[PDB]
Amino acid sequence: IRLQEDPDPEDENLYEKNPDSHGYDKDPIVDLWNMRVVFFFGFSIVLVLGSTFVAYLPDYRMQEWARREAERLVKYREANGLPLMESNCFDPNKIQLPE
Amino acid sequence: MNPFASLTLTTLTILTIPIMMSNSNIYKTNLYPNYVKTTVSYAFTLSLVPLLMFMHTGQEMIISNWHWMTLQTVELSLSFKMDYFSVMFIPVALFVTWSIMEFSMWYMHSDPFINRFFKYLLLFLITMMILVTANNLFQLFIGWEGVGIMSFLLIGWWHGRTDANTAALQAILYNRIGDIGFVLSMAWFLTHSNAWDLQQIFMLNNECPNMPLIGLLLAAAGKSAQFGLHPWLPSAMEGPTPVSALLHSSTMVVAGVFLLIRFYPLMETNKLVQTMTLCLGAITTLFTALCAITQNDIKKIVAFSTSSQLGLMMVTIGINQPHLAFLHICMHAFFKAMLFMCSGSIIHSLNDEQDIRKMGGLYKAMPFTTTALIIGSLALTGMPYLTGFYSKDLIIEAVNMSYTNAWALLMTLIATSLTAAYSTRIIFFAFLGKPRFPPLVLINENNPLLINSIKRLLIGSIFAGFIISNNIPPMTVPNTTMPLYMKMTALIVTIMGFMLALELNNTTYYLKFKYPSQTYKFSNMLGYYPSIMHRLPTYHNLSMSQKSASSLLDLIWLETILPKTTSFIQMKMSIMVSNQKGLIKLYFLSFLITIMISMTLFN
Amino acid sequence: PDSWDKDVYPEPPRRTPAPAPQTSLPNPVTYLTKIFDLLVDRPVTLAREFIEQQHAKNRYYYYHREFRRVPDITECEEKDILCMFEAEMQWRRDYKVDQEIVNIIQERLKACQQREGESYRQNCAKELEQFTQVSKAFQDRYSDLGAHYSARKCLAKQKQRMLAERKAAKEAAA
Amino acid sequence: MLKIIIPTTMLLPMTWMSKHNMIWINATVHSLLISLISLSLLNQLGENSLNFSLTFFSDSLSAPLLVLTTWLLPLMLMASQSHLSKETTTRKKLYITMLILLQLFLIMTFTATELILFYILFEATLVPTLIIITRWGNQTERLNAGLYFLFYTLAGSLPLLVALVYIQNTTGSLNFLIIHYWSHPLSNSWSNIFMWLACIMAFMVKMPLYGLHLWLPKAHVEAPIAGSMVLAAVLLKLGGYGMMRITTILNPLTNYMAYPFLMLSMWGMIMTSSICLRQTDLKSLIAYSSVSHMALVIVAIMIQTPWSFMGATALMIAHGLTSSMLFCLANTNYERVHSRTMILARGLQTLLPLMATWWLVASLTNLALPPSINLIGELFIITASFSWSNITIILMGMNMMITALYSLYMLITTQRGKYTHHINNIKPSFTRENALMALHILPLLLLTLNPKMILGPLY
Amino acid sequence: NVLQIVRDHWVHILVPVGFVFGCYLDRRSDEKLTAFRNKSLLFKRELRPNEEVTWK
Ligand SMILES: CCCCCCCCCCCCCCCCCC(=O)OC[C@H](COP(=O)([O-])OCC(O)COP(=O)([O-])OC[C@@H](COC(=O)CCCCCCCCCCCCCCCCC)OC(=O)CCCCCCCCCCCCCCCCC)OC(=O)CCCCCCCCCCCCCCCCC
Ligand SMILES: CCCCCCCCCCCCCCCCCC(=O)OC[C@H](COP(=O)([O-])OCC(O)COP(=O)([O-])OC[C@@H](COC(=O)CCCCCCCCCCCCCCCCC)OC(=O)CCCCCCCCCCCCCCCCC)OC(=O)CCCCCCCCCCCCCCCCC
Ligand SMILES: CCCCCCCCCCCCCCCCCC(=O)OC[C@H](COP(=O)([O-])OCC(O)COP(=O)([O-])OC[C@@H](COC(=O)CCCCCCCCCCCCCCCCC)OC(=O)CCCCCCCCCCCCCCCCC)OC(=O)CCCCCCCCCCCCCCCCC
Ligand SMILES: CCCCCCCCCCCCCCCCCC(=O)OC[C@H](COP(=O)([O-])OCC[N+](C)(C)C)OC(=O)CCCCCCCCCCCCCCCCC
Ligand SMILES: CCCCCCCCCCCCCCCCC[C@@H](O)O[C@H](CO[C@H](O)CCCCCCCCCCCCCCC)COP(=O)(O)OCC[N+](C)(C)C
Ligand SMILES: CCCCCCCC/C=C\CCCCCCCC(=O)OC[C@H](COP(=O)(O)OCCN)OC(=O)CCCCCCC/C=C/CCCCCCCC
Repeated sequence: IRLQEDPDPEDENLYEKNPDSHGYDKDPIVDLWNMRVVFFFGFSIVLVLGSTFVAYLPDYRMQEWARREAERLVKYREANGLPLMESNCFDPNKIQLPE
Repeated sequence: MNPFASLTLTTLTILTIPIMMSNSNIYKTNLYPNYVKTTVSYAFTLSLVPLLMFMHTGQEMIISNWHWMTLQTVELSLSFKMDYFSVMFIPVALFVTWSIMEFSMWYMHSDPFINRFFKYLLLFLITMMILVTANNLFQLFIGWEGVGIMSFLLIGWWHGRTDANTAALQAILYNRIGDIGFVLSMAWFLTHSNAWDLQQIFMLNNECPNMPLIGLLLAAAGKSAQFGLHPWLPSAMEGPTPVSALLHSSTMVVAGVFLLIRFYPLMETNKLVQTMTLCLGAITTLFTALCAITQNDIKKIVAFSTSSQLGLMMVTIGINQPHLAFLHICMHAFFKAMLFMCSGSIIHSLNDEQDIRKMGGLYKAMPFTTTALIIGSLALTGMPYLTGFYSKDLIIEAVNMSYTNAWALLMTLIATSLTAAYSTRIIFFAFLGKPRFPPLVLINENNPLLINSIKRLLIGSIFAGFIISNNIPPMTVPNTTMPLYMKMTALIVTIMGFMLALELNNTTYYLKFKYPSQTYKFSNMLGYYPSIMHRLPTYHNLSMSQKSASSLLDLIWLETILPKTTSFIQMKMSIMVSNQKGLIKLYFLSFLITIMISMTLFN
Repeated sequence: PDSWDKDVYPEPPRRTPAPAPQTSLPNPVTYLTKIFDLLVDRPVTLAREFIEQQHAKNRYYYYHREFRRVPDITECEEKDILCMFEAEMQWRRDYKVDQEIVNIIQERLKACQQREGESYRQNCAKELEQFTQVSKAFQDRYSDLGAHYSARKCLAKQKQRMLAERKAAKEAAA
Repeated sequence: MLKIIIPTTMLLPMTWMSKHNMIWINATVHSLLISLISLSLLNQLGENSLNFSLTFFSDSLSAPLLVLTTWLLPLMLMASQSHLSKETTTRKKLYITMLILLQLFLIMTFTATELILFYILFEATLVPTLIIITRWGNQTERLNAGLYFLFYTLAGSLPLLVALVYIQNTTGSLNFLIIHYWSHPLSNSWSNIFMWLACIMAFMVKMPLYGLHLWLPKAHVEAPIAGSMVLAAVLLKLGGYGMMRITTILNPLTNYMAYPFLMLSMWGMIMTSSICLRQTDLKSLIAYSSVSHMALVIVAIMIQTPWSFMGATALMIAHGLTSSMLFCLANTNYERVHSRTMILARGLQTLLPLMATWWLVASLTNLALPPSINLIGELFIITASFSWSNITIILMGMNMMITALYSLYMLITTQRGKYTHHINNIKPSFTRENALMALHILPLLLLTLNPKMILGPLY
Repeated sequence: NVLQIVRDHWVHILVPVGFVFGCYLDRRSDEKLTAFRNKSLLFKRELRPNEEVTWK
């Protein structure tokens, strides 16, 4: 041997001292409460509440607004015989091309 | 509202219900198999109702109930296509699944995870219904991959069996090449048509091109086990017999044929893809029947029969007859499911024996399964008024009377003869003659579950063809006028196959021994396709994956170019800089050189 | 139903033929429709009547947001960040509205295909030409701008199109 | 963003002031609360970004990445408390401090509105990661892995700093909004080519590009479980976020300069999948799978179309979740048998059934199974590549086949077959490990339910 | 006793008060960017009789 070194310790099993262990801590009470807070907060609060919050987020992306605007535009343009999609994005009168 | 949409969606939903209950005390009890079977029965009746509604006025609808997401100008929504194909195939699939679930309740009685088995069967049924009712390519792909992965899970039912695991992965590999074709088709359709839904695809593709249609053909070949991608279907006989009976043979392998049928407008528009489909189907049916006529494993014989019938369906699509292919799908579902159930009954009664060389005497030993298998084999070969006559006979008539490939027509006729041949082989080696099984006779087919399931699938194999054929609207012009010999072609070749196979089988009794022929070795060893093409390309791919990629490039050359060479150069320069003796004479001479250089070369 | 606008989403009048039975046999479809109406339609209609009664007691309204027009990128001076920002936002909103117009026309096309059924190739020719025109205009406007599209890039594309058209007109008039 | 930034800097003193047995409980609970608060950033706009102040802003690209970072912190705490039982209180608190510092740097990185502040934070993430690897890794090779990781990243990123200060001198600003509104075409010249190279090479090394990827197996295999989780799920995505952001100023030169990188990405995607097929180590298999998926994301960014960016965002989020889960599963196996070899422990389905279910679900998401967001992103990238050219479909299909092959190979090897006879210490799965897997996998399926939340700004 | 719980669980208010302080600083940052309040061409309107500013 080249050193005064400790032997490699045996692996510690959490189920030996505490058969009904959750794997969080050596102390039974701390282990139980760690399980409880993780399950409650994570699953209940974050999963359920965040999923329902995201489901009912207000329509700030303007999908339904854009659909209603498109319906108004289509109704007006087909009533008057105009093309449904304008051929140009901008006004050629406003655009000044080089000679 | 009319009850059409409500009843179709109700069938699908009540199919999904017992999966929700798979986390309850009922799932922990032994009533779960019966619960799932009862659910499938009720779904079958509720699906019968809209079939009657369609059979009266030809009512069809699409239901885009839920909008999923809008990719700018592309809208993906959850849509269902309740048309002729869906409303006819759903009741047939539910009927077959109900019978199979009862037979599995008897057959898997000693399985520790029979409840998981039934949950997996119901999940496969759900995915297959999604595939069939899907109205857009994305939902169709969901069902596609769902049935693929459920097939994977059910083939490897016994996880300790290395052969089962290899078979499962093999099925995944071949269906994944099919999925390559499917994704190519999806990308083309979106890019060139701005849609994944069948309505816009059909409206915009007045002439569909080779690239999307060949993508669809490749996907169908992969999913339906056509030639080149065939070996996974016979190898999928590792799973329990109910899995082979329901999933592969009857309802899942018809996925590719169903895909090609659903795109019959585009298929009509194109012609080269029609020729390719016809030729692929012809070679598939011939090759698989030829492999079947010499197998000694009953499940393998039935699996090759399934592949041959799928080849016949692909031939039918290639002659521009999509509705005949659908009719054959239904009839084949009936009698092939019954044949697999009878095979499973024989296997169970003989202590998990699957070798026809060890079966024998079962004609009198097992009366009801004998008569059921005889009726099924007659229906398979096209007895003049059973369920297989109303599809196979019309298919053969249409093939003979079309502007077809001569070689495809010849191969189709030879395959019909070989079908009669291997059906004869099964009957002759399993039921006729003296026994060959071990002396402890445990034969007992008197279970009401087995008898009732086979009985239900046996009535359909006799009368369902007549009923369905007479209740569907005429969707094709018939072949009213044709020569008498051409009219009787199917019967003549079927009887010739019966007679030749019977003579060859009777020759086995003679006290004469002869070594096998090259043709026998080719047919028995599956044409050597699994050997060569499961050892050579896999070996080369796995050798390249290590010798070239992992070792030569990652561990050797990519490491040498940047980090090893740079580190070596820096270490060498560090040694050069720091290797000094600390002699003031030396580095003051260096100072002198530096001063002279700075004075001269800097101006 | 007053839920949507029949002009925006048209449907042809529905011609349903009257039944003309020629048999003494009872109609299972009719019997099952009667059973369905008795067992399902009546309970669901009662439930909806109760819910709609509860809704009418708590009536409240929501409005559709109105955006006024602002000067566009053509009028905005070079590197005038505020006018450029307003013009870019307006162009983005117009891009969204155009996308939804194309979606409406596609919905018309799909519905007509399914409705006509076996004679869709002839009966849906009006919807196919309308979709062709709308899609061609939309493509010419926003075809190849890229992931980082902007009102300046679309203006450059339109200026290029105008130059090409002017050159073609000059060559034709030559 | 301060309502999310300050609670992290308050996680720090709370961690150092809590009792010796309450550190894990406090850190986990308040990390979950901060994740819930950060969920409010998903309410984005259709026109522009959320410009909180002069220093921070949020977008449809930043918000899912922030949510993923904040959600990943408590999972890392759970895995860490698994493997750090015998440590001293001070060293446990130092480990938690490194994790909190990394999260704070990542938050400010995704929300920084200037390219120079973004550079400072995205380079600041190196120190906690290097300390975690080279201090709490198990094997000898953690030191060499840390050296490789550090020097690859810095060699990539120093020319980026030079290019950024040059662009600030040239145009007057490095603000993302200003450089977006005042962008000009990049003419085809050698100077512009080397500017393009500086920027893109920084982020390609961070990605990594195939051929610049060896640091990734070295670091991901040799890091502790929390280090592996954050390296794969979030730190690989700094390259994608940076490449998406900085390509505003690199057009039209990106049309001509992307050929070498597209070729490297496609062929190396094939090559890394094939490597995965023949790996004797489980952690290395997961690392090379990460390389393949990031190659696909690089292809998406380089072809640079509205459909490719959405697929890139979806694939980045999905890969983060899936790879983190796979690393956690492999780590549970390692904590059983104390070896990373894949064929040592077999029959784990008949020894641990629920863990077999978790393995099945993680491997089903790793390969693109519809309708998972993994498949959604992969399919959008494939469609955009098909519009780019029609042989990209050939390469993409080959990659999908090989991905399914190696994923199911890993599942069958570890879980199926017969158990090793002499491994007699496979204790039943802990509630902590089961909950870790559930918290990895449920958000993925919910994201499948609502997919517009992870499709980026181009949606 | 009760004191020990406060002696031990006084660290559970740090993250909540950090959230509150961050919200306050967000409001302060917003109140310095009020140079175009009720001045954008798209959103400029008349003030209501009982309001001083359009947004805070
Ligand atoms: C096991 C089940 C779950 C399975 C999945 C599990 C995994 C996922 C979980 C969820 C994850 C996401 C979480 C999201 C949270 C937010 C929830 C949300 O947004 O919900 C959306 C949505 C709510 O929308 P909303 O915007 O809130 O309301 C819009 C309207 O205002 C509404 O209109 P209204 O004003 O008319 O309202 C009607 C009212 C009243 O309804 C009725 O009246 C209907 C019933 C009528 C009955 C009529 C008969 C009554 C009896 C007879 C009475 C008379 C006497 C007669 C006697 C006769 C005797 C014979 O009902 C409601 O309002 C119910 C709303 C939904 C409640 C449930 C929400 C649960 C959320 C829980 C979240 C928890 C966290 C999740 C994640 C956790 C981690 C996993 O709810 C649903 O979507 C629920 C289901 C919708 C109906 C059924 C649809 C069937 C579709 C069939 C398709 C078949 C396909 C088959 C394919 C496969 C086979 C091929
Ligand atoms: C590169 C070429 C590519 C060709 C592509 C096209 C392929 C077409 C295939 C056609 C069908 C071939 C059937 C035989 C192949 C398999 C042989 C085998 O191993 O069987 C064992 C297998 C029993 O297995 P096992 O009990 O284990 O026996 C083991 C023993 O060691 C016993 O083992 P073994 O090996 O000693 O027994 C075989 C032996 C005895 O088996 C037979 O003879 C089989 C029956 C042949 C019938 C041929 C037609 C006869 C006439 C039919 C009626 C039409 C004429 C007109 C009648 C009147 C009409 C009004 O036969 C031979 O050795 C001679 C060759 C057999 C045919 C070869 C066909 C060409 C491919 C090979 C070319 C090179 C061969 C070189 C020689 C071999 C190497 C040295 O046999 C059966 O189960 C019976 C199957 C054969 C009869 C099926 C029904 C008839 C088939 C269709 C005929 C045409 C009907 C009408 C069609 C429609 C017309 C419009
Ligand atoms: C505020 C919380 C912290 C936030 C940090 C943020 C950055 C701040 C930087 C400066 C921090 C101040 C200086 C702290 C020096 C601490 C030295 C020490 O002994 O620490 C252990 C000491 C307790 O242990 P001890 O009894 O002294 O026994 C020591 C024995 O060695 C025990 O025996 P042993 O053998 O078990 O211990 C061995 C251990 C002993 O080693 C140590 O303790 C050394 C700790 C690191 C050295 C200091 C580095 C300073 C330079 C700046 C970077 C710091 C980042 C990490 C900060 C760690 C803070 C402890 O060494 C090792 O295990 C070797 C590990 C080697 C790798 C890790 C060390 C380097 C980490 C830093 C590099 C990464 C920087 C990344 C770049 C970004 C920087 C922001 O911890 C403390 O006293 C905690 C300090 C903070 C207390 C709370 C203060 C706030 C109170 C509430 C305020 C409320 C405000 C109002 C709120 C509104 C509501 C009312
Ligand atoms: C009109 C202009 C020209 C059109 C050319 C059209 C070419 C069509 C054929 C392309 C085939 C490409 C290869 C894919 C497989 C066959 C697909 C197909 O259906 O082809 C049509 C052909 C038949 O179509 P065909 O030849 O009639 O094509 C139409 C011909 N013209 C143009 C005249 C109209 O299909 C078959 O014959 C089935 C063959 C299946 C082969 C499966 C692989 C086996 C390989 C064996 C050899 C190598 C050793 C083992 C390797 C095993 C595999 C790893
Ligand atoms: C025993 C179990 C058997 C299996 C059962 C499960 C399998 C069945 C799954 C299929 C059934 C799905 C049920 C669907 C019910 C409808 C609810 C759903 O559709 O709503 C979704 C809502 O989206 C979901 O909320 C998804 C939320 C995504 C998760 C949010 C994050 C959760 C916190 C965790 C952080 C993780 C961060 C990871 C990176 C971001 C989709 O949006 P939408 O239907 O139109 O909303 C309706 C409300 N409207 C009308 C007002 C609009
Ligand atoms: C398009 C993408 C590329 C398509 C071609 C890919 C060819 C190579 C595929 C990858 C190589 C496989 C790498 C490692 C996989 C593992 C190998 C393995 O598990 O073993 C083989 C495994 C099991 O072996 P068994 O024989 O069942 O053993 C029985 C036990 N007593 O089975 C397999 O996976 C064999 C797969 C071989 C692939 C070759 C098939 C290629 C066929 C392509 C023809 C296409 C024609 C389609 C017609 C289209 C009509 C338009």
